[PDB]
Amino acid sequence: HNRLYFHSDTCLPLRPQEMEVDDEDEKDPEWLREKTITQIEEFSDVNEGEKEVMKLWNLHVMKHGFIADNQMNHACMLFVENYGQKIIKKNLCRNFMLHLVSMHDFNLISIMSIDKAVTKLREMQQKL
Amino acid sequence: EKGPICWRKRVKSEYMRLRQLKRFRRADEVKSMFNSNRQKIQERTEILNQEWKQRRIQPVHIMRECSVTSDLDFPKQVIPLKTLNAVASVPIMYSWSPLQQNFMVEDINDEIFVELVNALGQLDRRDEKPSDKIFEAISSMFPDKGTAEELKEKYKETPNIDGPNAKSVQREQSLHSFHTLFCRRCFKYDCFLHPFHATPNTYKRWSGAEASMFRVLIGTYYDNFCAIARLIGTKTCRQVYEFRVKVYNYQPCDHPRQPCDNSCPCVIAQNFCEKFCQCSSECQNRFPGCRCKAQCNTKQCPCYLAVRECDPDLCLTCGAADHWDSKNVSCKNCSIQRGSKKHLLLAPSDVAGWGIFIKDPVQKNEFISEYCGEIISQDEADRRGKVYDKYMCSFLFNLNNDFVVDATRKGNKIRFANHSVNPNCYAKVMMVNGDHRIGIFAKRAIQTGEELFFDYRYSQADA
Amino acid sequence: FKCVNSLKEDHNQPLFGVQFNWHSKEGDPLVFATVGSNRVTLYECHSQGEIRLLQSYVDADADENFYTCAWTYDSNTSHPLLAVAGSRGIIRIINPITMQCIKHYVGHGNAINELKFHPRDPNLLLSVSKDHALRLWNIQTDTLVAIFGGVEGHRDEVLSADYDLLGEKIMSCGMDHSLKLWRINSKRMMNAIKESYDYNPNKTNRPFISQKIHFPDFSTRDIHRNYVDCVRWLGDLILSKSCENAIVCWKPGKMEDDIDKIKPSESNVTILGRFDYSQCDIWYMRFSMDFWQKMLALGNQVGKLYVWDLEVEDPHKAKCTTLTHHKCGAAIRQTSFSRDSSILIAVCDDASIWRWDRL
Ligand SMILES: COc1cc(C)[nH]c(=O)c1CN1CCc2c(Cl)cc([C@H](OC)C3COC3)c(Cl)c2C1=O
Ligand SMILES: [Zn+2]
Ligand SMILES: [Zn+2]
Ligand SMILES: [Zn+2]
Ligand SMILES: [Zn+2]
Ligand SMILES: [Zn+2]
Ligand SMILES: [Zn+2]
Ligand SMILES: [Zn+2]
Repeated sequence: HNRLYFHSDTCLPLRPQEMEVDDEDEKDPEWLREKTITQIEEFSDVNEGEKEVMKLWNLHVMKHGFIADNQMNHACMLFVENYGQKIIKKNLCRNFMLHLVSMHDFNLISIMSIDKAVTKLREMQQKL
Repeated sequence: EKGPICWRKRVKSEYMRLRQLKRFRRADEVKSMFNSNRQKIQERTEILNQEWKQRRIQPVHIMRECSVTSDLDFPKQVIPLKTLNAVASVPIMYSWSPLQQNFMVEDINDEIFVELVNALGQLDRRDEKPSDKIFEAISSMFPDKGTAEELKEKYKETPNIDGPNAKSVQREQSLHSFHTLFCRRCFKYDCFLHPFHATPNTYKRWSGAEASMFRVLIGTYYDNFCAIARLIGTKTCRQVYEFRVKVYNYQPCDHPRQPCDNSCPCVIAQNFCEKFCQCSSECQNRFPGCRCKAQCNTKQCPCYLAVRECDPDLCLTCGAADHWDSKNVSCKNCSIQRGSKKHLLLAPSDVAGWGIFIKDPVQKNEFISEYCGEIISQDEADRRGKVYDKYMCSFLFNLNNDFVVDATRKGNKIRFANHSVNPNCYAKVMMVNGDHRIGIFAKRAIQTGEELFFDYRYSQADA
Repeated sequence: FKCVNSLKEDHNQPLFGVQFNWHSKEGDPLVFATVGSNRVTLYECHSQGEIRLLQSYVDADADENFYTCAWTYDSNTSHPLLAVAGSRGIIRIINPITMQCIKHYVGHGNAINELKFHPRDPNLLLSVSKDHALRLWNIQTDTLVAIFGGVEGHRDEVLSADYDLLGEKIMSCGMDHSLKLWRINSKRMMNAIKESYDYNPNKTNRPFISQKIHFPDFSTRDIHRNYVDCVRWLGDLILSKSCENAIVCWKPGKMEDDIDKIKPSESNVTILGRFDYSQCDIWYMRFSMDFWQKMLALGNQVGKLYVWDLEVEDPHKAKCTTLTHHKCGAAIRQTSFSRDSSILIAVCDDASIWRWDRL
């Protein structure tokens, strides 16, 4: 408002065209994403199959920042909508399924989703 | 059969042979690569040198005073000393990574052994003109690499299901990775906040591909094989039916068939049970939530009074559990969990160093930002604190008895708020869906552009 | 090599940097530059050992202390350009043809230990800093192309870095004992470079978006057991030194692994051999190479100057000659060959410059 300001990520001086967009609306900052999937790969103990589902989920959760249990049903429906093409093309359809049954053991989702999700996936595969 | 002393000598001889062998076949690899690397040198050096030919760069010429002397009797030279016009520098800053939530951080080879064993073996064969005296001789020259036993063992020397190698497996073994690596608390695998792996009770409420998926799905669907059919995909009501026949940090408690009394970890830590605990849904020590209709920022509301944010799974009525797409909601007590921080600006402080300025007016007691960083143990803080003292300077802040948050390597902008005993901000540690987090609040109304300060001393007193 | 002159700059401060101008046109006199105290000095080399003083600049600020400098050129003007920087974390581009400080970049959050220009693009400046990060600048368009540091960057001061011959990858080293590879021929990086030349401040309300590379394409803490203060490429092999009195030749991966197929999780290194010398266990002492990368030269804390011939088989047989002189007894901070190798300049703690000639 009467002072020279600086970008916090580069310390370069912030010019008049302004502090408009925040340099930290990074709900999921880039490096956290890579850091997460790098850590999954470092596991010698876990499939190549169940990893590629874990990575995708994590990236998905981090992008929307779900924080309630009451959001997990919508999260899984969102997951397949947005990620289903990948799950199919990379041949991860069963592992995904182990993910939904797990998510169910953790009491986060209902049985009605744990297949309403498997339904919309297949529904998508045929679309190819 | 042929003498222990004899064999030990052979051990010593073959090993010394092999070694010396690898040594040469390895001096050559080096030699090979030094050469075929130097071919690369000249190959790419030419490329540059040619790109250099195609240029006509200007020669440099000559011009308060400066001189240079010679220690080999050459005549001293004197030339004009031009001044470079001043340029202002910005305060010191060490590299750091952006965070919007806290991040936890914790505090004779085998190749040759086998060749030697084999080489020793072939002598035992040529002898008669994986033996047992051989391993005892090797353990005698290498008592360290293991005993006669361990060496016989060392010598001889996680499914996937979507693949070509799926097995028929237990259901709690196809699910194993998902069950141990999943955080019920933040819905992510191998999460960045929660070290203690998930409680055992928290994850309980024909080819490999088909058989395994069968046992997994019955543990969830049980006997409705109609559905188990739909999901296993390529089987049927029948076929399935037939296959069948043939202040302390919070940590979820799990003490099966036993009440949360004075032996309970939560009760001893003086913490409430949360929705994450594996205890009676009727547990007396669980925190209820609040039935407020809005606001939630006065001692009237039990959450605010308890110094907790509202829980989006218990506070059904105030607004905390809805409108996920907005950050401004009916409820005024969930700014941290939704990360509804205020715009902050970075500039050199008017006191020293770097400071942080608020971009828009904020009201007394209003949330400004969470103070984020690495979560480390009291032990790691000790180590780190020795290093930090060299700098007369530190950004560790206690979270509770167990953890410190350190904005040194990771954090968000509010870490540029300077210290003062006359602050316009204060720090309050809230319980937030089972995590202690640090929120920074305005202590008085604050206007556009004002520099932010809070009193570090209160953080520094986990006295 | 024979010693043919010795100089002394009046300021009496350590000279940390010397660099010949490998852009000098064939025919033009050999020029080199020196930095130390708060000054930058240019010299012309002639025969029978005459080193002629050409130019000297002093920073307006008494407390600036320059550690490094590097030569580039301006594509359009064909002028030489000299970048210098040191403890105030500030880069100045000097135009010796004009006696102007034409550009300057504030940004690094502490001192700048090294400065390197890209082998094929005159406008790309790598700066390495005590703030724990390196930065790539595009000096044509005044933009910060990338910051190499973060969650898997250096945990401590960065002391050195070097481009490889063709300009595809950077290798860096520092006080956390670490050496790290940063590829700049990735689609991301080449896109960021292209993007940087496009950035027009006058046609936008938003700043240029600098890459934040938090992750090296390879990192090892396993070559040296202390701070690492000089690294250079010899081919696709790396040459690097700590204070354990050796220069170590090594490559990432196993002996047969290809630098370009090496994977950022690779945990192997292979040590090809090393060059031995003595009395160089104080830090910030830098070895230099030929343009044609035929020979390598390192200076001592007591004034001995080592020169190796790299057109050999092994480090074992690496032919080593030791230049030495009754009058030279200070710590040699850095060395520099002329583009052609006829001349070798070394500079010292005592403000002195030693010229050695070849043949
Ligand atoms: C959080 O940063 C702030 C905060 C405020 C309010 N004001 C500021 O100016 C800065 C910038 N700053 C100041 C100087 C500085 C030193 Cl001297 C030492 C360290 C660290 O020690 C605490 C070393 C340990 O390795 C780096 C750091 Cl991390 C810094 C640093 O970043
Ligand atoms: Zn977690
Ligand atoms: Zn309990
Ligand atoms: Zn409990
Ligand atoms: Zn309980
Ligand atoms: Zn309330
Ligand atoms: Zn509530
Ligand atoms: Zn509320």
